[PDB]
Amino acid sequence: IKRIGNHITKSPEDKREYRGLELANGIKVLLISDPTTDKSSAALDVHIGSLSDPPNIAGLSHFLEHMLFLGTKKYPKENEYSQFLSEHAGSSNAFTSGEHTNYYFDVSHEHLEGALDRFAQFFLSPLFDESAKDREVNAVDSEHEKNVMNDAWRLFQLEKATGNPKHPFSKFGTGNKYTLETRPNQEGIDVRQELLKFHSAYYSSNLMAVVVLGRESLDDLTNLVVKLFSEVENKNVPLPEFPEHPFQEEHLKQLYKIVPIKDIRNLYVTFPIPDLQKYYKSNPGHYLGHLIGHEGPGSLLSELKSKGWVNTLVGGQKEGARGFMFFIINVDLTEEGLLHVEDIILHMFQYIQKLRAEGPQEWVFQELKDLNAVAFRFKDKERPRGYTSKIAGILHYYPLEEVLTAEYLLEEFRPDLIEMVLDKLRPENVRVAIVSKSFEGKTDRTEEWYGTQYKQEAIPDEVIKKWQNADLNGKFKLPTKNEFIPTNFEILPLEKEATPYPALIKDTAMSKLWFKQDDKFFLPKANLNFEFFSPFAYVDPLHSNMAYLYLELLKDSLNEYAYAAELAGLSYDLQNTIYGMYLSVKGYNDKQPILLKKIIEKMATFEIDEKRFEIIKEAYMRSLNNFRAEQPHQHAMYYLRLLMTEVAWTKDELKEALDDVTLPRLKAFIPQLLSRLHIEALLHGNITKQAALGIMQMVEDTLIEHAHTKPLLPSQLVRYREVQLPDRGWFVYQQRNEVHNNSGIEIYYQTDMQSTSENMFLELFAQIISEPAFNTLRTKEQLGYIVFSGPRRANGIQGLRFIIQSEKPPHYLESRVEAFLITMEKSIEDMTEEAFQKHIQALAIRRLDKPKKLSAESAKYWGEIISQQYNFDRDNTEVAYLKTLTKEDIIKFYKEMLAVDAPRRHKVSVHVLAREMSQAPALPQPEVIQNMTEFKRGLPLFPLVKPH
Amino acid sequence: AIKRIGNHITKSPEDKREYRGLELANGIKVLLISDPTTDKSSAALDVHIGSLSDPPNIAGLSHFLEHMLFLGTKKYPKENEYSQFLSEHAGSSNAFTSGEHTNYYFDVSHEHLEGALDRFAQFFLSPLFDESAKDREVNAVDSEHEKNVMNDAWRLFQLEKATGNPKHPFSKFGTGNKYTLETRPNQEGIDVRQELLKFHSAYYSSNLMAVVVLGRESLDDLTNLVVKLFSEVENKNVPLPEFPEHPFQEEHLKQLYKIVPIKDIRNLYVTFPIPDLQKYYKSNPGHYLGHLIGHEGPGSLLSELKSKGWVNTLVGGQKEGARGFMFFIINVDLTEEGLLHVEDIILHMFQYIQKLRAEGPQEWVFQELKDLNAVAFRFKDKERPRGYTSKIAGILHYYPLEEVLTAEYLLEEFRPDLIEMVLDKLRPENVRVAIVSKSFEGKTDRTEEWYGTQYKQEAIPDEVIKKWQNADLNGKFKLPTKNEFIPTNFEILPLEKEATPYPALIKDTAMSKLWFKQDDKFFLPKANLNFEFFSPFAYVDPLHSNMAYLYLELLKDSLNEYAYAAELAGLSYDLQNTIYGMYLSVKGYNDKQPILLKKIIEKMATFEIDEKRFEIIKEAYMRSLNNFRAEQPHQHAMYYLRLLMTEVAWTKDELKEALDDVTLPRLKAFIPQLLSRLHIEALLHGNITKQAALGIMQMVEDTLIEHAHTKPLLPSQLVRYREVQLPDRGWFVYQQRNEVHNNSGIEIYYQTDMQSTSENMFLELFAQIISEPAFNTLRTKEQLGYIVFSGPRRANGIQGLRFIIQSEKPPHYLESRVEAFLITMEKSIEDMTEEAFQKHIQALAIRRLDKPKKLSAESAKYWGEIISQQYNFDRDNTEVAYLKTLTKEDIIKFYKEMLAVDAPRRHKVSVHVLAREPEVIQNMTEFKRGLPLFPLVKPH
Amino acid sequence: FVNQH
Amino acid sequence: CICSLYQLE
Repeated sequence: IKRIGNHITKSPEDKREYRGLELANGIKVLLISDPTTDKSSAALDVHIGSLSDPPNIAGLSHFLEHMLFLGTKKYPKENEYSQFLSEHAGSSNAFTSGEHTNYYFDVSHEHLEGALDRFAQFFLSPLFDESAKDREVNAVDSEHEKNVMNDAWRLFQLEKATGNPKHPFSKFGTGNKYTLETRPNQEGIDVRQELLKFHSAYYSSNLMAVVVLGRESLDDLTNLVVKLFSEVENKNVPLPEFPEHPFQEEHLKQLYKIVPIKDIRNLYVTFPIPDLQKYYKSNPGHYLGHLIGHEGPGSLLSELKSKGWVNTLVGGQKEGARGFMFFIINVDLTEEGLLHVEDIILHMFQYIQKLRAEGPQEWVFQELKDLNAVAFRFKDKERPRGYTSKIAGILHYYPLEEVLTAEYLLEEFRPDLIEMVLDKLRPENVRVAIVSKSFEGKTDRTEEWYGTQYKQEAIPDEVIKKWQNADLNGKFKLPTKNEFIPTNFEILPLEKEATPYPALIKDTAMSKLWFKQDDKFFLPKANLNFEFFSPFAYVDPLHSNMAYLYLELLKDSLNEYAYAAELAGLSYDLQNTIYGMYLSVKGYNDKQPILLKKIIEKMATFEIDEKRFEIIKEAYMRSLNNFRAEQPHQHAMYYLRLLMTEVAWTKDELKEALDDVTLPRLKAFIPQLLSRLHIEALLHGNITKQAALGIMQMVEDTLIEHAHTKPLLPSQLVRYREVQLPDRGWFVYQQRNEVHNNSGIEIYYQTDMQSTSENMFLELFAQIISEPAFNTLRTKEQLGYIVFSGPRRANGIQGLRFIIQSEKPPHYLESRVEAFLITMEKSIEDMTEEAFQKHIQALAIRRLDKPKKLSAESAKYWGEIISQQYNFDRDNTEVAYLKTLTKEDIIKFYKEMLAVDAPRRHKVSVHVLAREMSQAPALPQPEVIQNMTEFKRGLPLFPLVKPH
Repeated sequence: AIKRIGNHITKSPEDKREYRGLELANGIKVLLISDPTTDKSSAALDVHIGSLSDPPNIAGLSHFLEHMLFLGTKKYPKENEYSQFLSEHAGSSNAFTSGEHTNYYFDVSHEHLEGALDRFAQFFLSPLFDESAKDREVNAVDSEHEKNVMNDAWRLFQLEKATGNPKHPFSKFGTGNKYTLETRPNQEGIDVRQELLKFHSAYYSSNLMAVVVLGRESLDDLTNLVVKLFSEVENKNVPLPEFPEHPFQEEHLKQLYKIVPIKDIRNLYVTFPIPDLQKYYKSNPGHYLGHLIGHEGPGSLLSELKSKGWVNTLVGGQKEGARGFMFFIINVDLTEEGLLHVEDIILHMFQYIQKLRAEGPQEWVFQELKDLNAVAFRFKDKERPRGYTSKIAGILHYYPLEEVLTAEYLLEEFRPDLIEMVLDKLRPENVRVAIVSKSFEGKTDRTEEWYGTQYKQEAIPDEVIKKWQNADLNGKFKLPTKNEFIPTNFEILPLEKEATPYPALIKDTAMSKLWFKQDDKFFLPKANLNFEFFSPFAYVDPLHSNMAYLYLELLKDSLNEYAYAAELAGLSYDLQNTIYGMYLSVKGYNDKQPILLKKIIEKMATFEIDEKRFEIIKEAYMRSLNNFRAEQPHQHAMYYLRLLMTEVAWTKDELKEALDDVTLPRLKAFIPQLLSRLHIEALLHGNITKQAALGIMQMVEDTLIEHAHTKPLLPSQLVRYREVQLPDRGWFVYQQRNEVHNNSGIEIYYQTDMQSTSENMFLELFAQIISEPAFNTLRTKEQLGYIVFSGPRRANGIQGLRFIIQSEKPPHYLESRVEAFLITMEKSIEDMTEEAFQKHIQALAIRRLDKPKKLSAESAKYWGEIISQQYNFDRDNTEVAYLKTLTKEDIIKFYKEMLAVDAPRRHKVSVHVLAREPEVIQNMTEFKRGLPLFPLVKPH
Repeated sequence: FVNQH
Repeated sequence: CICSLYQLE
């Protein structure tokens, strides 16, 4: 009741009333009211990172958030928070950064109290026990154990490592069961007392901020949050910070050489800079990021493309902890790009000096500020979970008025700070890091935490005083005036024939359309998507392999053009699919024709630059064979899909048939793919119907004019089918993951086709076991960190599956899955009526749920139009059937389909095992699959779903 | 008249049938055939009596006598008694009439030698000529001439006989119509019977008989069986018919004729009259000219006539005539503009003749033709037991008793002077021309006497003549290159340790698959090889299927001119297509098939296209496609039903439009892409070894990689199409209306199941028990139609039962009466005794069990099974061993659930074809959308 | 390609 | 948010 805000800045598009305030204990509290919300939510953000761990025990903050979910004193039950949040269509999640820790959930329509009080008790008083600390370090072990081979983490921790080892930046965030449990009891240090001291010392102070997205009012719930978080008492803890940047000059001007596990090649150029979060109005780091990492005519990337060294580069500044900041230029390399690294970084300082001779620019600032203002003014709607965590995550830095207008509105252009940050980029401030797999036997030093190998080649002063000596220019230039900036912001009015669902308007043997004027959102922007078909796209590996090469070289030769469209707010995307290729252009309403047209005319009338083809061929050949270095459960989900379809070729087939694709072969292939084809598309958003027909008209007329496209026969508009397992079966086949020391498994129960009365059986049964599966297979039995069980839907045919990876041998896992099945049905027949209607209500709220963003319903319409079902109302009638279901019905679904004695039992299993590898029921004999194609030769195939 | 003169006769040692030639003192040539291994015995008698020696007033008298000599002998004067003895014991007699022969022949069931000979010898003792024979056989002559009305052969032959000297007996009529037999004699009061006995008594009995007996008795039983009952023949010493003059005596040489045919055909007929060369059978120059004219090789005559696009095919050579004279004919086909360049064509024929007049006779050609017909005589295959005897009795008149088997199949000496003589006979003073063409309407007044066709004299003017003789030069015509592949290695190879009775898989790779079988049962110097080339790109799009078609078509059109001379040596082949890939068959001797197959692979790897040739083949297949509007509606039903039941099927409508888009560069791109990457499969069968079999297949895949860089296929894309699955209750139907044929077909399919070993005999046995009664009731009693068929279907591993009926009815009426017929057999099952049952399974048993009769037959059965991926080599024996252990209730229990009307497993679907005047099925794709697909069969 | 985006 | 989470998302 200390501070109340009067009115804050909101976009005139929003409707959500806001209020900011501050409590007696100094918590910055933000209140959001919404009359038309449907899932309320809340979050909190304690400003304590993993950079405040004690030196003996490493990774307490992460172990603490990981242990806080389990157990309080006002709710001694182990799962009452998770169980109550999952009975009400909600989900809770949390994480720790290096500087702070976010806690956030969401909940159903009005159940704020019964879940907010559970989230509040979270911090008033937690109670731990032997059990939790005893079976949680196994989950933190799986956490580290999935990232010891994870290539996004080894460089992160190796940059954390080779710095100032007396500095708090050189700290470990995770803990690997050895420093957490085994080291402190190696020397008798207790852990529970350390956890209660950590929590009572750090977390309880002013530091944390809260936010709640309420339904009721902006005065009904302000008096709610003043009586519910008032207990946490300010201990006057100042924010931990440290003015000394971790890079001291002894370890500057140095060039490491790191050896990866998966085959990649990269060059990181690291500069240290002081803190510029205090300067959040001029934002000099975004200026130099806009001027360095910019594709287009005559810029840093396009020249490195032109010399054949570099595929892409990312500029901008990395932000680390508080009181210090970084600045990174990270590049990847071609085969002979790794020979000329000194010349690459020489060109980088060439472009820097070309930007230092001319310095600041007024019109670039005005352009960027106009772009952020227009991008703020039509800011789309937010999903209420994740949004409140974001605006609680930046609430520590900014005052109450501009909590929303953060990095969107800019007041002044001050060239002095541009010049300041542009002076700190000097080759006395460099730290080069090279990643290449060619250094296998050359590395002396190794990492202790993760076990990676690297070097010290400190750069002698030859090449430093070759870098800053004489830097005039290459063929660089500044970017030119933008023409994709939008000018039309007019909402077109609703016409006479206004429909709630997209209607078929054109139906010819060449194309079809699906059109709907936007009725809800009124944003001057629309999304257009297309799916071109060809029977030649997946005939054999060679023709399934040329498709990715052609499409990729199209994206290569057109990014140079269309980066200004992706920068102004018009994004396109063109990738291949199994049946044919695909296209999706979304964004502001004004410049779709220009962009789409240019995409088509670059698509049909397409030449090949030979060196570009020869680069992309190798960059894909090195992207097939490094599929073997990847997670076990992803290999399970890869193998299961290949076996359960009519035709598909492995990653071992396609990389053998890349020894044949050549330029003349590919060059006659493009007229073969675009010779006869068929188009299917939806148009969505704010467009009139005559302009919709004009869009498809220009599209198919350009393909007529340049490609001589003819329509396909309707008997070769076909899909693929799914293998039908025998009425009683136990299919399993094992493969061996080569580089991960874990095992993994996926088991598949296939029921039937897409019906309106049989999707709700499997959906409800996958909702009744969603929490107990997590609760008894990850928490209680501690089988690993990756546990998931839900509906899998391919080709219409629905099946319930289980993805799980662990240290244990996999048939042990499949047996204890069966134990979970038995315990589940025993818990189903015992459960009461009221909880059963609660589960039905949780599914009727989760599924009967309106999409907020316009792309969230265009991806709801398109995802079924590409499945040829065309059923737009399956969210209403299906859930109207869900309300009339009985308790015995689920047992009738269960007994003959999922049970062990069932007559109708379809089950196939994929075992991925490792490099060197409570009552269980009785399993029948398996039959092993030693060959996929001889397997798929003797089984029938399901029929396809008839359209609506 | 028992006179005997004979001795040992040289017969090629492959044959085991014992023979004997002799001659009886009343002038009767007698041959005796003894094969105690023949099923049906036969006999034949040839009279060398000239039709030329017939009364001028009454025509075709020996023809009317050989009709009248049938009925009535003195030992059995009853009417049908000869005919009844041949109606009981399956016999059939038939004689013809030529300028010098009438040739009776017949057969008998097993032993009825005594019987038929008692009804056959005493024709010479007592011919009867009664009321009823007369009055029925005169109608038999009138119906024989009436059926030879539309017979174009007799008509053109009579037109060749009659437009010479009208006094010469070459201009007589062979058959005789109703006007000369019973119209002029009865109005002149002359008795036909009195004339018949003159002809029969005076002429027949004298000499020149050619009796022969296909018997199975002994070397003596049949000897004193026929020599005893042929002594009533009494000599008269009738003079042999002969001519010292040619019937074309300069009135009609260098003359044209314009012939009007009923059927729309066009032909060109060049005739040279030539003297007798029957005595010169040692060299046979007339067949030597027929060999050198109709050769089709590098620089051949038809090669240039094709290269100019006027002439489809030709045939030429020596045509026998009467004893005195012979003819030398050339009969050529016509294109549209071939009818305009006739003299040019003929000028090129003379040019060729002149090239032979330049290089003279040839000797190595004579030695090569001598070895090829010597081998072709050595390894003959068989002979029908009826007709053979009438043939060798036809030439028994003209040849000594040692030459009746080595008839023309051996050549002693070389006679080049005769070849200069006949080259002097082939000149334009001598030519006689006739042209057949439909466009000759209203222009020919001079009508034929018997048939009534019309022609014109229209003498050739002299400028066309003089251009032929003095202007004679050579173009692109060269003597045929020697096709010598050294055919001397005819040895048989003995069976080795690999004594399997069924083909073993001697090679499997990811590239090919090779099965092997040396010949145990036949032991012939022959070999057969079959090859399938599987590839995905064949049936992907209507355009790819058309391109594969055109590829094999032009491959054959390219290779035919080279291949035909090797086919003349006894090595035949075929290139055909599959829905899956390409089909290659090579059958013939073992000595030189490797070089031929090698050159076939080298040929279709490196392949070229000619333009106008490609255009003619293109138009040709476009015509063959839009013809399908004009075919039989039962074929329409079989075409539509198969299209509905399989996975993918390109309709002829889609193929029609797609064919137009095909171009030459596009095909030239398609060929190496198809041949790029493929799989092989082969069945090697004959007198060969395993190591040489491996070496030939090695050769084959090595030539494929050497030419077009063949790579193996992936073992996930050797997929085979599946079959649509019926929803267990469905009776589906739709209709298709024919336009042209005013006939309504209907096909009623019933799906049982995949082929398990039980299901083959459930369906086969039930199919055969409904086979013969369907023949009894459907055509005869219900009078549904004329094209009515029933039975199994073996396709894509799925059994089926069908009823194809085309007639002119409403089709639903016909389905309803089919179901009434199904009820008739359903109740006719349960009233079946044990005897019908047992005769039915024994009928099926002997139907299934049978040894082969040629190496190609068993090889075709093994190949027909390897292409189906079953590999069950003894399914015959295993299925038969299962087959005798079935019951009546087993087929009751098979019948009801799958086939009945109240059936739980009834999978029924029909196709209605209408004439020019459940649920419906609008789109066959939307039909096939929701039906599942069957698994395939595990290969054994 | 700015690092933030 | 390379940040560890309580539950896989």
